[PDB]
Amino acid sequence: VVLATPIPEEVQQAQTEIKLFNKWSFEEVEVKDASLVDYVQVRQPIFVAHTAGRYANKRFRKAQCPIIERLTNSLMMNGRNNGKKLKAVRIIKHTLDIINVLTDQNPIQVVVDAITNTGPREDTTRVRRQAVDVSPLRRVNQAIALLTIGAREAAFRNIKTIAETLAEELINAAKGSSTSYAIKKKDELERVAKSNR
Amino acid sequence: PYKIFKNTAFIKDMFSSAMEVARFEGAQIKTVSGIRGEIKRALSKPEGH
Amino acid sequence: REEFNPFEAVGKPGISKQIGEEQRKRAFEAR
Amino acid sequence: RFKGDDDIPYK
Amino acid sequence: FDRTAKPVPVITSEVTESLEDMIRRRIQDSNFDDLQRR
Amino acid sequence: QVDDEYAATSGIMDPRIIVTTSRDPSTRLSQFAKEIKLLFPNAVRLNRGNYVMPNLVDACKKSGTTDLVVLHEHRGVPTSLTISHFPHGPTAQFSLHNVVMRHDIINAGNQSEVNPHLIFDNFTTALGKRVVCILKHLFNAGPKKDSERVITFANRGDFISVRQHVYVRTREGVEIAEVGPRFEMRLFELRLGTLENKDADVEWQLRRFIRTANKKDYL
Amino acid sequence: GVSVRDVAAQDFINAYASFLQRQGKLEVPGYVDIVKTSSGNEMPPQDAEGWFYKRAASVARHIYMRKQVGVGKLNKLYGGAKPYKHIDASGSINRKVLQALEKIGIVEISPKGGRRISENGQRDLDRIAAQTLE
Amino acid sequence: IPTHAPKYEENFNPKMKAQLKKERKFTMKEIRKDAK
Amino acid sequence: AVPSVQTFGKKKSATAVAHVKAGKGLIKVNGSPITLVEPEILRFKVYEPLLLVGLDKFSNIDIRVRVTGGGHVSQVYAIRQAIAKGLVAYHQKYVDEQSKNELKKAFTSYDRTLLIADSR
Amino acid sequence: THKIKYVLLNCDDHQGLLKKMGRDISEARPDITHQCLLTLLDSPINKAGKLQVYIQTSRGILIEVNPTVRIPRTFKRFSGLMVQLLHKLSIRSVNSEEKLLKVIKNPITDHLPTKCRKVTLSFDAPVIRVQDYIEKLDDDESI
Amino acid sequence: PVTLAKVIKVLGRTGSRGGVTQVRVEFLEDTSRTIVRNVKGPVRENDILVLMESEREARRLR
Amino acid sequence: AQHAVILDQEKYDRILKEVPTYRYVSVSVLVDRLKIGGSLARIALRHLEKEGIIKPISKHSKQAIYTRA
Amino acid sequence: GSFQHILRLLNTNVDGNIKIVYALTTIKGVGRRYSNLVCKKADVDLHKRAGELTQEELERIVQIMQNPTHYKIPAWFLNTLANNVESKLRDDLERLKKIR
RNA sequence: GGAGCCAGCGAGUCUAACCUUGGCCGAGAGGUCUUGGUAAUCUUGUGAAACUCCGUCGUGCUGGGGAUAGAGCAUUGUAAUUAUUGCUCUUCAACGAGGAAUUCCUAGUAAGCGCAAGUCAUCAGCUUGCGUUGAUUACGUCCCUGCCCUUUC
Ligand SMILES: [Mg+2]
Ligand SMILES: [Mg+2]
Ligand SMILES: [Mg+2]
Ligand SMILES: [Mg+2]
Repeated sequence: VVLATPIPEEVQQAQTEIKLFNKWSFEEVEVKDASLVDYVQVRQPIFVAHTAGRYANKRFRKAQCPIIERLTNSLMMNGRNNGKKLKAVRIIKHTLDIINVLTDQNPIQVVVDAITNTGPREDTTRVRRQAVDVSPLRRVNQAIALLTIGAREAAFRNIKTIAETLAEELINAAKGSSTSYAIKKKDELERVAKSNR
Repeated sequence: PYKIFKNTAFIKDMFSSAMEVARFEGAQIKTVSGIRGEIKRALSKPEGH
Repeated sequence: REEFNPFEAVGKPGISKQIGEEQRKRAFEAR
Repeated sequence: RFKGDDDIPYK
Repeated sequence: FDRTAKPVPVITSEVTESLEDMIRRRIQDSNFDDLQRR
Repeated sequence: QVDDEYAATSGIMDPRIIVTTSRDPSTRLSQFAKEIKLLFPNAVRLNRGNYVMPNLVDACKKSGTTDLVVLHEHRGVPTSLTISHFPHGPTAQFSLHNVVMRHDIINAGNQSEVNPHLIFDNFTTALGKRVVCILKHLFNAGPKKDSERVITFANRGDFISVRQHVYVRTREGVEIAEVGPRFEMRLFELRLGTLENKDADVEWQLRRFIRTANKKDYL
Repeated sequence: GVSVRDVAAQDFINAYASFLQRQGKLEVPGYVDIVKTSSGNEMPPQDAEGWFYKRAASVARHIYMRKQVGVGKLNKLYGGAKPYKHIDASGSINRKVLQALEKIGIVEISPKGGRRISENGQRDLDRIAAQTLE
Repeated sequence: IPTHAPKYEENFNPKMKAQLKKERKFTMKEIRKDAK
Repeated sequence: AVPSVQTFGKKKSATAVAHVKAGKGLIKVNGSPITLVEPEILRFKVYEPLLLVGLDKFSNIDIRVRVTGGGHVSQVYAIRQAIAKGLVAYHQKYVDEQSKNELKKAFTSYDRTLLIADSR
Repeated sequence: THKIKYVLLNCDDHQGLLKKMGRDISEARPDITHQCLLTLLDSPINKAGKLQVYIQTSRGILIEVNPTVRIPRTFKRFSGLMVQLLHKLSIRSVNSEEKLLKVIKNPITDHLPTKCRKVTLSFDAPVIRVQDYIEKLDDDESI
Repeated sequence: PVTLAKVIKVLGRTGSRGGVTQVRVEFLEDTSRTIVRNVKGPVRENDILVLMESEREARRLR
Repeated sequence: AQHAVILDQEKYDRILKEVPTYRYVSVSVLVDRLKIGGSLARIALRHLEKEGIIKPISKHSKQAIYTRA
Repeated sequence: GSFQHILRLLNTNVDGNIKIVYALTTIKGVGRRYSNLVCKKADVDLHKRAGELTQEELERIVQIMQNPTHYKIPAWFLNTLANNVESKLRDDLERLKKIR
């Protein structure tokens, strides 16, 4: 394609198909756990996370929001970062690149796998304490929160930047290894619920 | 006066310290021109303003 | 009457003005 | 170096 | 030195006593000046 | 007699009120808004972050609201209270003195939110009657005869003392317990229009530099 | 039809500053090493050798964008926060930059005020844009 | 293990210029109440 | 005269005026090529209609966008919305209506904010 | 602590003041805490770096005791330290490198090790041999 | 192993504690078998939950 | 912590030998594993890139990512 | 030669590992900007650490800070009552008490 | 440290000296010579900030922190070596996320960021307005607490 205003080749390669940051495909990503299928949304591809959509209007409008945008929103936190979504999307871009580097698997699949794995399946409520089941929406929300907070606390006072620590945390959550903070908290919660079962 | 904002203004040489201002807040004052006013509040810095 | 008047449940310190104005009120009477 | 029953300094 | 504006009134115990005497005295005969449905 | 602006709906349509604050309110002002909501039975507190006066009034007028209450502060000390009546005013501004919040009381308890009885006293002048009419119509009409809650506005030298009391009818007397807050509100400006319209005609304003201001009465 | 506006800002500025430094005809004041460029700045430029050339390139490019620009507006544009209340930049540096640029003939004194991009400077900036584009 | 002595005051007080400033605040407040 | 259409896109205080005329696929924003938009990370947000609808429809037109007001993100949104609405208007005026319907279907399926303004 | 200056309340030194407070003065003896801290701190295991001391004040205040600390053995300067600790919330070393005594947020569990065995001293409970008990407990865990 | 159960009815007026909802779920493995469970998060019908235990019967949690 | 501030010969050899092995290469990785200063890591990463030992994936001023060639 | 982990300049110990500017800032009377100007006049590369310095560089910096004017350091760049007030306050307090 | 770089609400000089573009001088602050504007017209696109890109630094109470203090260069009066508001350098403290407890908060909302006016109440690094970036979670329940409504039972 030739235009009076020159356009890069990658732009027509994206014209062929929509890819996140023009580098990742949404075609092959699948949620393995059936229960989480209709709360982790990856079917609609997006070039960039930033959407400025309305998802707080209705109770379950959040489910339709793309998972990557939810992760970016959860990344920007703690006051000193509030209002800075551009940095959040930049850090997520770097994190996806790091994920692809460490493991050749598609990074979006890694994110989905980490979210699925770290979701708490059973928790406790006060009555003493008694064990109760968790709605999948709460599973997704708690998974995102735990992943993000673990990644943040890892690099709070360390040379590691947010991109590398977040990538490592997602990796370890995806593999299911206990190294990931979120997996530790999930296992602790399930154990506590089992005790009060 | 030395600093003026429409009705509001800052005055100097009435008082040597803000302590003197404190005793005279709400005091009725006027210009030679006859414009009336009030001592609103002592400025912390400088003393007397 | 007094018990159910926390402003004069009990009020937090420094909320009232009575002890100040009253004490000076006696002084103004003396002058 | 404090040792045994030696007490912390008194000023 | 002259004052320009009325001073802020102070809530002394006597003022509260007078006002509450008024409130009680009003409620004794049920003298309420309240809005009535048309 | 009821004012022309309120005469059409006087006693017909229950007032709808929105209580709000200035941009970036302090915690105390946010607290102070809360009891003002609790003060008026039909009030709703609205967070004003970045809202615009043309936008706020236009949205409120669309929703069918009756009155809008906005609060100003100075270092967490409530300072002013402005009441604007829709759809075309009037707008009354007040200054709050010696404000005493219920948060200042330990173990205070919860309020009762029945339609309260209203007490207006020492309002004699024509301007005073206007103030009564404006304040009178914030509340719901036809309070129950056994309604246990009474709100009093006492005019003392142009300073309207505001208190909130709950009573009980005993065999030999009635005993009232104030619930708070305590604050004195003085009218200092009144416009024939919404608070947004800065150009609305001023029905009345407080002259403070006139020589008789120190001894002058208005209400 | 290459123009300055067809090239990325950072690329054009860096390349054009390099071109000035190689050219060696740009007068640089003797105090460049001892100035902070602004009151808000805490310490002076790190790139002592070439920062003046880079500022010259930036000023030239803005003058290309905007037909007439003066010292005060350059001061505001190159100013930053020191509460912090957006202190303006140093006027002496901007004035010396303008004087040096009009010495080169890149810019020149504007009627109606300010400086206009000189036609010689016009073709020059288009040229450096051209080499950058490859 | 290392041993370090604790640092503390024999009598705890919760320089003179600050003490001067504190009195100014007290005197200012008292003067304010009298004037009103 | 040369066929041309004009559209206005808006978000917050940012307002973008887009002129779309017959041409040779020349797209410019604030007088600059679309490829130099900043911030770079949101550049693809500007590219959205271009890559969604395909560059072939653009090769026969020139597009000029002027943006004022608001912040960078709001300006980006104004640009993308103005581009989309200008293309729809041009295909309405000087092209058959089936193409207009397909364009509108594509844009609405992807993101409705491209066409309908979102006033907060 | 209570202002008279702030002084640690004592069973013998102060009797009228605690009566005004309405607290039973029998349970107003910080020397028992003093004596324990002395023996715990002076025990060889503390010198070996295998012991940390936690203090749950009757009011609910939880205090961190760094093993490196050296509390005074005189009861008066013992009290002078804790009035400083209770009000300042922490104590700094003479060399100013580490906070020996620090107040910490309740509950105790979050500060305790992930794998730990918990026991109390109970006169009514069965009598055991400490040496055998610790031996039969695992190694990675803590007591 | 964890079972999967789809919500078929969101029960109301259960006296359940705030933040917990008593629901009826049908096991995916056997549609006929139905069990009452208690959920901690926002829950709606046609949603699938993971049951760690398929034997316990839900009881009001005050 | 005492991070090496100067590139001495055995560290220079250590960088060249090991950095091909790491799948993921960045400033933090060099600091953590080789115990070298951050500034040297940035210089080394620019250095290693010129010989082609490491290939760039993305270049951002604050964060740089690299892989074995 | 061997990197100098520690150095003695102007009767002050400076760590080798720190940069020249931020190592010399430790010297009393020497700030970040003053050290930077001294380094520039000394023609010493700022990117170098303190230990990489040669002896001629060190003595050049020495003669720099001891002789700033001689090397064209800018002049603008280079470097009871309370008791009476207390007594007046006491007198005022006493008078106010006398009124009160 | 450089480079990129975008708002809105407003204010502004007659028998005066207000907003001030542009030119020159000054490291800066500021000075100086002119100029447009009684104002949708000139200051002003108020080229605001935060924010983005490229670089230095690098887990070290460190290039974080700027309290306290010293020395100078200027403005304002006024005639004192008096203060006043700015800039330059040096000095470089506590502070390593904060107990018991406690307050508020549901969408352009919490939160971050600056610009403007001090227009009879209040406000002077405080009030109000304006604009920029912009979230997590809930949006279900009377189980606990509290407040109501109905039984013209
Ligand atoms: Mg806020
Ligand atoms: Mg405010
Ligand atoms: Mg602010
Ligand atoms: Mg609700």
